[PDB]
This record gives sequence, structure tokens and C-alpha cells, in this order.
Amino acid sequence: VKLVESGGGVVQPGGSRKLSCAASGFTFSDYGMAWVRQAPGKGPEWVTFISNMAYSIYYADTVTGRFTISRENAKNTLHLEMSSLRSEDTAMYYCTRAIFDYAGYWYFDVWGAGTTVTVSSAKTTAPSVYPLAPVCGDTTGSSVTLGCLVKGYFPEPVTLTWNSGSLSSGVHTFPAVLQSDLYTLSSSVTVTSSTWPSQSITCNVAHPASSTKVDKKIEPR
Amino acid sequence: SIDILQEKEGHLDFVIIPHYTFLDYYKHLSYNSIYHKSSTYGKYIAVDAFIKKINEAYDKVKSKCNDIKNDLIATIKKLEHPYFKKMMDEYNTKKKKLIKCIKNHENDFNKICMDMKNYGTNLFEQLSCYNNNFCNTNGIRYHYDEYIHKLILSVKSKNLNKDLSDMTNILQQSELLLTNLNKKMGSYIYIDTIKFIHKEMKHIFNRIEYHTKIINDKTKIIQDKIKLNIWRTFQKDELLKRILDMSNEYSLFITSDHLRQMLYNTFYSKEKHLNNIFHHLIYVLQMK
Amino acid sequence: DIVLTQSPASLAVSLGQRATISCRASESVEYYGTSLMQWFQQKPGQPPRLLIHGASNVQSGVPARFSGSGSGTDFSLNIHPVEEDDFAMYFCQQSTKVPWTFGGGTKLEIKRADAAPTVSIFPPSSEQLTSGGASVVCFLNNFYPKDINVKWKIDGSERQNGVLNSWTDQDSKDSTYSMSSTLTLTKDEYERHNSYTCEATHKTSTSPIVKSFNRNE
Repeated sequence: VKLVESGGGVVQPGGSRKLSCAASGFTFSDYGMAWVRQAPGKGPEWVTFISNMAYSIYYADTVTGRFTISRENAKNTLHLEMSSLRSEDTAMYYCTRAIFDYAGYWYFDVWGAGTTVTVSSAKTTAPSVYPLAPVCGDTTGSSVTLGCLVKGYFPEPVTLTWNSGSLSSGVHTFPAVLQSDLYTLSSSVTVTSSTWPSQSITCNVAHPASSTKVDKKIEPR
Repeated sequence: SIDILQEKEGHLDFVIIPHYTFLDYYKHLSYNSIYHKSSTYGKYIAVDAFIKKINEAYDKVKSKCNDIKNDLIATIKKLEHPYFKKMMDEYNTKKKKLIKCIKNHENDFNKICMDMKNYGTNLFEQLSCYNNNFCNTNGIRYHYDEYIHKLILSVKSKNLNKDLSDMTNILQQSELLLTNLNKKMGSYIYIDTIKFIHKEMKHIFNRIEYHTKIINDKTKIIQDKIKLNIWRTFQKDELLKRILDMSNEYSLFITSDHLRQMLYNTFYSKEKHLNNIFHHLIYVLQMK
Repeated sequence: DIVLTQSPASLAVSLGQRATISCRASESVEYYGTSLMQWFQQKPGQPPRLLIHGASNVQSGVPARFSGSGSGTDFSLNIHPVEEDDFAMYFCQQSTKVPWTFGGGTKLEIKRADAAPTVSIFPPSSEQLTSGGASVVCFLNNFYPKDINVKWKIDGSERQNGVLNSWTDQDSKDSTYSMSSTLTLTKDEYERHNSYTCEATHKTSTSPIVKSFNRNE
């Protein structure tokens, strides 16, 4: 029983988008269907519902007049026409199958993997990659920690590796945070003290959208 | 429109005619929906339960009118048993007060009806066929046989035309007994109640006559139509339109059968009160 | 609109123990003797998964260790015994009145030994200074519990402005948490101060963990 959402991507504010959802593994026309969205770091928010034959259609007040749910039963497809997109509409959009329980209620049992809609005016910008070496005159320890700062890119994602992927243990790559339209990310690598700088450490950042790949070797201050 | 019914002495209930028809129409949709397929038959337990929860909820909204209804019963108690001016005005205000109470609980009644429409339309929407061009009609056939057929026979075994002839006869007799009855002092309170009860009885008669016409019209239409939707298949849309048409026919038929019976009982409860007052005039006071 | 308030916001539990999470509705979610309360489980980067639907109805395929109870406005999800795959987010949802609402969520996390954060401070890279910016980065790695407070101090005075924080989720293999704190100034501002400090407040010590450097030392 599968639900597959398509149509996501970047939309500029005030823009529109159409989302599709392909259903397989069941008789699509035998179920109510819905869209539920999830903003980054937030819980699910129900947006719209369509019954089996579209007799009942519901909307969240936050979406009312701007979004339109529809269905093509013969093609196993659920549609979502989005129209006056604001920054607040940025979310993972889920498609859900609804069961009508004979006690008189609807519940969502099957959900798809989702499709991301990013509502932003930001242009695609390659990130600035910075090598972070430790402070001077530090006390001797058994391990060193090095960093990499990835500033001002759009859109997500970026791919950050250490030594072209050969360094993975002792690695912490922090989730990207929005700083005035652009994303920023950080990563640290901790190795045994005696091995750095003797056995070199390089940060590698790939940003597919801007088709850039950048290397920044960490060198003592 | 509201119909007030007094089936037994001391008992008084009302029916919101459109609500009864509406609630019943959605009951038939729900059943036609689950009986269409052999795999959904076992859902009768769940459907019987939801419909029961809605009727009991609707009854809980009318049971919250019981104070004003019992106040009207006590006024009727005084009117029916004098053994009339202020009593006639007393009756009309308590009646208008009850009608006003039913209007005030409209929002409460409407939601239960709306909850039943949502349930009924949802079950019906879920009606599927193995081949949409060749939909089976076994559901329509089963539903008619088990919920409707026994009611058509019940109506055919009874003689409703005779019932109206026997009701006019009782009305004709009281009109004659009032006129061809020697005038007497102190009988005024009783003569006024008889003339009053007789009017209410003529009003009850007109309603029974109106409902019997619907029962007779619907009994032929149901029997004729059922023959055309029974031992065959339809394209899905035609099957659905055919189920909708039968539910409307059934709901109107059931509603007025239910009301004829209740009004028949109220014509005879009020007839018992005419027999008693005339008995008091002839025996307690002897008015030849 | 029905407001579903979930409690606690986070719950730490050990393997084999009971986890009881609760939900409270603004008004009755009952509809003809049925409490229309759904429960969902959600793991990072995965859609929600249905667990319970009729306040008490366990979905087919959902293991017997999950159970739901309550009515009206008070509902609870019970997981007993807790297993490795049970650490996730849990949301409640009502379908009695539209808009259909979900709770804020309860994160069920694994209990592990307290671990003091390992703090590292990084002055801006020379490359960033030539471009006119100056980000001071502070890494607070492998700590437990989750709760941590980071304060930036410039010449002993606290700086709240220009601070961006990022927090990892509970680690899959070690069950710890990590945090990144970035204080961003312009090169102009940076070259006007000498002492840069990040102070970490965490249950592992009453006194904060301080990491500092003096500009050009």
C-alpha cells in the first residue's frame, strides 16, 4: 500500500504550485484522502480532506481560499493546487489515506514519504567554506577538534565530508539553520592529538544546486 | 412542521415531520450501501448501533422539553375531564409555549440530523462494484425484503379507506348527538368542551386522510419501481440514482405510516373523552 | 479550534520500562460514545505512523506493547515494555471537529549516563576576516542530558546579538547530544575587542564550562 508525492521544490512568495500524489496497492476510489504538512522543527498540520467521490471537502482556516484539493480516481491520483504562497507554507507535504470507521469517524492509516515545498525569494547561492583550526597555546590533550563553517548558501542541501569521506567517526555535522534567507551549517571532527597536523585534515563541501565542490584543508594558526 | 400526538390517557409526544423523513432517508442509504456486497453484510451490527445512538440522542433532546410538555398535559387533563373560556385560552398558551420550546432546541435537533446525513452519505459514497458497467442489485433486493416488504403487506392487510369511513361516522354521530339533544341549564361547560374536542378530532381526521393518501400513492409506486431495479444489473451511476430514488420513496412512505398510526390512536383517545362527557350529559343529568 | 496539549514535551526512559504519555483536549472529542483520538509515531526523516485510532484501537501490524486509554478530554498512550525501535516522536490527533488537530508532540528518548560537554572555541578563519566577517564558533559535543545553556561573553560582557545555535538529535549509537554556537560580528567589530568567551551551563557541574581566547594571543 503506497502513496507517492511529487511536485515539490522552490516557490517564490506569492507564487503557486501543484502537488501530485500517486496511490498504489489499493482501490484508490474506496478511500477518503488528505494532505497534512509539517513545518521544519514543528508537528504535523492537517490542511485538506477529500472524500471517496468528493462529496465532502474540508480545509484548515490557514489554507482556506488559497489551496484546492482534487482527485482523479481512474488515475489513482490526489492533487493539491497551492496559490498565494507565504514563508509560513514552507513544509514537508504529506499525502494520507483516510479510513471511515463505522462508528462514524475518519482516521489516517497510510502516509507517503512527503515532498518539500520551500517558499523563499532567495537566489541559489554557493556557500562560503571556512576552515576552523584550534586556538594557540592550548594545554596538551589526547584529542584535537577541528571545525568547518559553511555560511550563506541556498537552497538546501549541502554535502559535507572530512578527508573526502574517510573520516566519519568523531564527526558531528550540525543541522542547517536559516540566517536571514540563507542557510549556514557547522561540522566538527575529533582525532587523536599526535595525528594532526602530521596526518592532514580536509573539509569538502558540495552544493548540488550551484554545482560547486569546495575543499578547505585545516592548517595550524 | 410539528404534529402533537396523545396516543394514551396522560401521554403526549410530538414529531418534527421533516426530521423524521430526513433521519429515515439516511437509514436506507446506510443499509443499501452495506447490503450491495456480501463482504459488507456483517456491518449491519455497526450501522444498527450508530442509527440507535442517533435516535437515542434525538430522544435526549426532546426529553429536555418534558417540563413544558407535562405542564400542557395537566391543562389537557382539566379540559378533557370537566366532571371553557379561560380553559380554552390556557390550552393555547401552554401549546404555543411548547411549540416555542421545540424552536429553541432547533440547533440541537439539526446537528443530530446533520450527523446522520454525514454518516449516510459517507457509507453510500463508499458503495463499490466489481464491474462498474454491471453493478449488482442484490443489495436493493435484500434491503426491500428485510426492511420494506413486511410494511407494504401490513398496509395491504389493513383497510385504511374503511378507517376513514369509520372516523367520519363517529364525527357525524357527535354532530347529531349535539344538535338532537334537548337544551339544559349548567350543561354549557360540557357543550363547549364537546364542540372543542370535535374540532380537534376533525383536524386529526384531515391529517389521517392526508397521510393515507401518501401511503396509498407510495404503496403502488414502491411495488411498481422495485420490479424495475431487482433482477438485473445497472451502470454504477444508474445504480446510485436508483438507490437514491427508492430511499426517498421509502422515507416518505414510512413517515406517514408512522404518523397515521399515531394520529389514529389520538383520534380514539379523544373519542373516549367524547363518550365520557356525553355519558355524563345523558346519565348524570339526563338530557334526552 | 481544538487545542491538544501533550505532556511531557520530552520523556527519557530505559529499555524494558513503561512510558506513559498524555494528551488533554480543549473540549470533548467524543462522538456518540467513541473518543476520536488517534496516536502517531514519527522517526526523523520519516512520515507519521498510525498506532491507535479510536482512543483505544490498536492498528493492525502495531505491536501489543502499545495501548491507548481515556475518554472526553484526558487520553494516554502506554508503551510497555519499551524497545529500541520505540524511541521516536508521538503525536495525538482528533477528528471530531474540523480543522483536524494534532498535539505538539512528545519525544520519547533513551536514558543514558550523564556526560559533561566537551567545549571547543574557534576564532574566525583568516579567510573569513579578509572578506569582512568574523564568526566565533563554539562546539559543545557529546553531552547528556539534552538541556544546556550557552552564553557568549565579549570582554566579560554578555552578547545575545548575532548568535546562531544548532542542536543535533539524540545520537543513534551513543545516545548523547551535541550543539554548535556561532557568534557573528563584522571584522570591524571583531578587531575592537580582545577577549572572546563561550560559557556552558549543564547539570553535570554547578560552575560553567568556559572556553576563551584573546584576539592575537
